[PDB]
Amino acid sequence: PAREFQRDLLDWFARERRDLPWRKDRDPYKVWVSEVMLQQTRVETVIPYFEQFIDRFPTLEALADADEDEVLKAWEGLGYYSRVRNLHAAVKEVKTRYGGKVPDDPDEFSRLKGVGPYTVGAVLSLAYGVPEPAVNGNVMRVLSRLFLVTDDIAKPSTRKRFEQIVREIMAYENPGAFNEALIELGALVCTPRRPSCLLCPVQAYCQAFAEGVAEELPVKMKKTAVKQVPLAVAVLADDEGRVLIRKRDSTGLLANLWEFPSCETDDGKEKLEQMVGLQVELTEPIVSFEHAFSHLVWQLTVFPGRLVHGGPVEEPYRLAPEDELKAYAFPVSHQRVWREYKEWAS
DNA sequence: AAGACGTGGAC
DNA sequence: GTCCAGTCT
Ligand SMILES: Nc1ncnc2[nH]cnc12
Ligand code: SF4
Ligand SMILES: [Ca+2]
Repeated sequence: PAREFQRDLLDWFARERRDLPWRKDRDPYKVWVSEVMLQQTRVETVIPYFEQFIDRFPTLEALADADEDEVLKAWEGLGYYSRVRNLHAAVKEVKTRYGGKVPDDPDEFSRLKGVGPYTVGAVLSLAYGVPEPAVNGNVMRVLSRLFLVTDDIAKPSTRKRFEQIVREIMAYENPGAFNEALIELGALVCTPRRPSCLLCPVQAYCQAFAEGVAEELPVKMKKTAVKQVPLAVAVLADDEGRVLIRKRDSTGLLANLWEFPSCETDDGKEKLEQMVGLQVELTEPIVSFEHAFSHLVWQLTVFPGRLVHGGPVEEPYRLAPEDELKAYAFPVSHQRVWREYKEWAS
C-alpha cells in the first residue's frame, strides 16, 4: 500500500511533529550538525548543545575556521567526541575543496569524514530532497514491526534490507518529510517499550500489531560485559594556585580532550607518582568513584599533591590557573575529579 | 565482523 | 542494573 501509507504517515507528521531547533529551516549545515549530535544521544540532551553550537558556529564556514580546541569545548559533555572531530574535518573539506557548499550528491557527501549511510540519507533527504533512505535505530524499529522483519538489526545486512524496504515505499515526491516522519513516529509512537499502537497513524499496515508481537521487535543482540579499569589521577597545584593538566593523545579514548595526569593501576600512588617524572609529592586518595563508557568502566581514585617547580612544562602537559580551567575541554570523568577535589579543599 | 567510542535519563 | 544508542577500524 505504498501510497495509502505515505499519506497516513506524512499527515500524522504534519500535525504531530515536534517544533525542534534544527527544524526551523532546512539549511544543510544546521541539519548535518543536528544529525551528528543526535547519534546515540537523546533529543532533550541535544537541544541545549545544538543551540550553543550554532550560536557559536553560525555557518559551515565559521565552523571550518574555528580552532579545534574551541570545537571540542562546544562538544564538552556530549560524549563520543570523535564525532565533532570528524565533523570539523568534513566541514574544513567542504569549505576548501567544495566552495563551502555541502555536496548534494550521495557519493560525494559520503566521502566526508563522519558521514555514514545514515547521515548521507538524513542530511541529503531532509535538506536537499535527495531520495536516499535514512535508516537508523528508530527507523529500524518501525520498519521491523511494520513488516515483521526478525533479522538482527545489528547486522549491517539488516540495515540494507531495511534500506531496500525504504526505497520501495517512501514518498519519492517528498523524501525528507517521509524520512523524518518515519523517525518521529519511532520517537513518539513506535517506541522501544510499550509502543502506542492503538493510536498509531499507520497501525493498519502493521503486520506486527496484527500478530501481537510488536513489543518483541526489533531483534537485537544483548550487549556484552565491559572491562573494568582502575585509574590513578593526580591533581597537582602550585603555591600560587595552578594545576597540572595535559592534552590526551589525538588517537583513541577521549582524543584531544584535556585531563588531570593519570595512568592505569592494573600500583597505588607509586605507579602514578612515577609517571610524574617533574617534582610532585602526593598524599592519601581524596576519593574514589566510577565512570562508565560504552566499552569499559573507569575505577577512579584522586590523589592530591603539591607541584614544586624545577624545569619547563612541555610535552602534553600545561600549567594552568584555576580561573582558566573552565576554558579547557575535559571529559565528564575528570570534571568530577576537580569537583570532588574542590569541595574537599573548601 | 565486531570492538572502539561518552554520557545521561527513563524504567 | 538494563536499554537506548552511527561510523571508523
Ligand atoms: N531529524 C531528526 N529529528 C528528530 N529526531 C531525530 N533523531 C535523529 N534524527 C532526527
Ligand atoms: S502499530 Fe504499533 S508497532 Fe506498528 S508501527 Fe504503529 S506503533 Fe509501531
Ligand atoms: Ca562514508
